[PDB]
Amino acid sequence: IRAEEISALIKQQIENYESQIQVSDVGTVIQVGDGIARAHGLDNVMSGELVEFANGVMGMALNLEENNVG
Amino acid sequence: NQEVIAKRYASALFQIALEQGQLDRIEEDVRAVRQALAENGEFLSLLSYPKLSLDQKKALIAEAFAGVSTPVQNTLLLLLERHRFGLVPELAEQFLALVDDARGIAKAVAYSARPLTDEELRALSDVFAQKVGKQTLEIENIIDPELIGGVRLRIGNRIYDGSVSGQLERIRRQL
Amino acid sequence: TRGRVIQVMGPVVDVKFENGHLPAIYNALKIQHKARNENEVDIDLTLEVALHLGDDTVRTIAMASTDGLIRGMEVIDTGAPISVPVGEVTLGRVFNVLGEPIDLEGDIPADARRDPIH
Repeated sequence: IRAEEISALIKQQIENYESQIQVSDVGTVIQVGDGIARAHGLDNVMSGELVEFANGVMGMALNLEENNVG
Repeated sequence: NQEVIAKRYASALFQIALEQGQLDRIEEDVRAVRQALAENGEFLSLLSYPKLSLDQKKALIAEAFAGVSTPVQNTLLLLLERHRFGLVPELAEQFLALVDDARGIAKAVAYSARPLTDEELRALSDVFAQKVGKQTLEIENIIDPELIGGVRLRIGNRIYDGSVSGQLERIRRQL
Repeated sequence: TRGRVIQVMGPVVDVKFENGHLPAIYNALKIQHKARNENEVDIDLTLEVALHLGDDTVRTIAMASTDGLIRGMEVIDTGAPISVPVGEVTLGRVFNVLGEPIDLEGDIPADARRDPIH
């Protein structure tokens, strides 16, 4: 009985934050170091693609691993 | 490598539920958490999102996972602080395995060409309860009509077959 | 905008700042800690940010020895890399890594020009 209202609460939270996720062509950085950035996001990025940071520095997406982009 | 860590966390929560004497409520709301996270899989991807801070995710759990008991909510927040929120359904399955080990309830899956009557299910439970050593036992029944005239019952990782492979056994023996 | 020490692993100290207030790479971080009791040691370090780890965690390099560090000491963000005094002031003087006089001829006043290393 309580599983239905817990499901309703988590579905309401997903419906609230689904506008704020917007992860298709944008990504947020997890790790920065030594000229390498692993970024959460960028679901549609290609392998060997020009990608651009917030301050205007370009980058090349080589590793398209599962939960981040190297 | 996730099931051993889920067994670790579930054994801790199981010892808490036994020392508080509230095993049934912890079992009930762990079943509720498992059903709620199996209903929607976007919640783990929401709580893996980096722009949400840790306190906001804790507020999401405290507002969303409400009505569950206090050790369950503390376990979920402890998993959130340790970046181990991906193994909450594994925690729920290992914890319900420990609860069914405590109560003596065994899980069995029977494959029969006809849907079995309830007296036959009670008879199978009374037969295999002495076989596996447990007090009582549960049967889940799926038809699977490729089977012809028999039952194929599986308790854990042991299969008790008497449905079709008698004919496969004899044609393997003739050839 | 303070951060606390997570790990002390030889010359390498991991520091966790608050969310959104991480220091940039190569910035100097300072630990001025006064010993609260007889079970602690007065420590005075300059940490240099080398990497950014996952959850608001910064991996730093210590310019001096890390012995006596406690997991939880407050770390001060300078907002800039290791600023070294330059000019006619530096002629005839022996300096540290951090731009401080080793010899006993004095110290360089705070109004002097200091340029970044990087």
